[PDB]
Amino acid sequence: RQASIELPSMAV
Amino acid sequence: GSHSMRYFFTSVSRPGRGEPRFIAVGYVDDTQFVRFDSDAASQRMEPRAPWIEQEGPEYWDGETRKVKAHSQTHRVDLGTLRGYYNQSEAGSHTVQRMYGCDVGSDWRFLRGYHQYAYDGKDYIALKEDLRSWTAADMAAQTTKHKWEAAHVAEQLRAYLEGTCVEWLRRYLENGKETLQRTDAPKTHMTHHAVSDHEATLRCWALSFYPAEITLTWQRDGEDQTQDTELVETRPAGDGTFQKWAAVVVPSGQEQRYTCHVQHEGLPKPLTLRWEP
Amino acid sequence: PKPTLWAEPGSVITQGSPVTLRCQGGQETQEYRLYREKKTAPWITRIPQELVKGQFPIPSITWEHAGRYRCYYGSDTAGRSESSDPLELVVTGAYIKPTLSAQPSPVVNSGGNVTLQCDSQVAFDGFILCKEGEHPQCLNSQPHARGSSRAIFSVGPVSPSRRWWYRCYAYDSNSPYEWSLPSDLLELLVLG
Amino acid sequence: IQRTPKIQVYSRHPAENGKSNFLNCYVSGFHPSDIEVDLLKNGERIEKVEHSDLSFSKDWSFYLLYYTEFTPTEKDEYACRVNHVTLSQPKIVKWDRDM
Repeated sequence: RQASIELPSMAV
Repeated sequence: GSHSMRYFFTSVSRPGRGEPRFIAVGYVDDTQFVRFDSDAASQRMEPRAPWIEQEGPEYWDGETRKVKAHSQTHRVDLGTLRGYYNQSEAGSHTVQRMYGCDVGSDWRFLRGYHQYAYDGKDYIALKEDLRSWTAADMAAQTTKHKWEAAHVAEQLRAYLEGTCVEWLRRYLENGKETLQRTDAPKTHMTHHAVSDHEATLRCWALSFYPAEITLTWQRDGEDQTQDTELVETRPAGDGTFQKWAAVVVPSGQEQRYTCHVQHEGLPKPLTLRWEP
Repeated sequence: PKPTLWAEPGSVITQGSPVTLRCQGGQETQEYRLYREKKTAPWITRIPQELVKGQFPIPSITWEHAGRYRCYYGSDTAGRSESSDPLELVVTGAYIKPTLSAQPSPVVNSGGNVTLQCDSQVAFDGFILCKEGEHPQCLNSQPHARGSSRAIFSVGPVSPSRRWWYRCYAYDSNSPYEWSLPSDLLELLVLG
Repeated sequence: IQRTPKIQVYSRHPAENGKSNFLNCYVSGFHPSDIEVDLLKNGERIEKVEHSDLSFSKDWSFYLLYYTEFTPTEKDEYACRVNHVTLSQPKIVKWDRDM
């Protein structure tokens, strides 16, 4: 199964 | 043997054409199982393998909720980087990410990784211990500083060393018939004339798994590494791979050459001659 | 004996354009056999025997035609002529053009030297600079750095009396007979 | 940085003029991903061609498989027709039983 990568903390 | 799970995300901008294109796909070694396409009429995380057709709408709603999330983050990064490298509003750009875990031999967890790329080039990578980062360039250092402070290196080690491996081992069982089984390579040679004095000897290896393979041409034993053509290892499209190696030889000298075939699904290494 | 292998107009042709490979055995034999080294040229055997005059025409050349050729007459059980000296037939225009520039400038005082820079946006590791204005005098080279896709040349010393007009091409070393579109013409200005 | 695509046209089983097979056009190591690939049976396009989902190698270049079912023949001429920003014009690579 996938993971996190939802935002806003995952932004570059 | 040793196994991997891997996820591959690619997001691309379309100027004037509104929302960007997004794609994503997961693998358990060399076999694709899940697929999302932002353009795809389904708007859902579709199945790709037979042994995944096995999951209730509970899964098809999480992995589909989750990918739309990822897609949304990438929707923002595309704009951030456009500024971080001050590019015009016009012009297309790409960001890509890849993550997964390597379950070692004994089916417990061996290595994790998470890598990021802008416009084809390295942007940022989670280093070994899954608690530090490596920036490829100056711009990237801002993202690092943001990320070590907002706790991504630590909240990621939990998905990798935890639920990632776990679900991998889970995918192994549900599909052992394939992901744990094998297909050794069906090998053969072909002759092709170039002139009255020269021919090409092409060494084939087909219908195998895993992709890893090596084809070597010798001349009485002496490796002909240098005057050998090799094709990229390609996909047959049933979960098997093909490949060939080829040398130009003087007409009459065909019996001098041998093609060696090292592979995992082969107890002994092979040796083939044109005329035995 | 031996024969000779040549092209008309020349041996370096833009894609979509006509060319002919010409062979002759000093001794007007029609036992002319044309081949490409390493891989077969299917086009050759679609030529009419009447022509096989030592004449091999190409209505409009494409990448298919690119490679190293040799010409020979005889058989082994009949003739036995040595084979022709290799003709490298080069097709250009396969990819998008690189960009050419003089560093630090295109204007150069008489008898001085200038640095030319060839910048491809496509990762490639082969670059050719040809001096236009007679058939070009082309020079080969590799990139300067590691991931560069930029080649540097050095011309000179230059003279006000002659024209100094250039173009460059980029290419993959795995198929050295397939070049890109040429960069726009670059003209040096020699301060007389 | 941009990368021009490699092309391989082939089949999922050893060709034989009686049998039917899978016609494959594998394109790899290209950047950026925006690519148009067609499979042609004697000159003309083949409506309803599949492929596999965009993905990429350790160096971030992309690769794709555009396959379809087909019957190799004595007469018929199959090909792949690719076009990508790195190319001046579409490229046609014909299928060759033996590569």
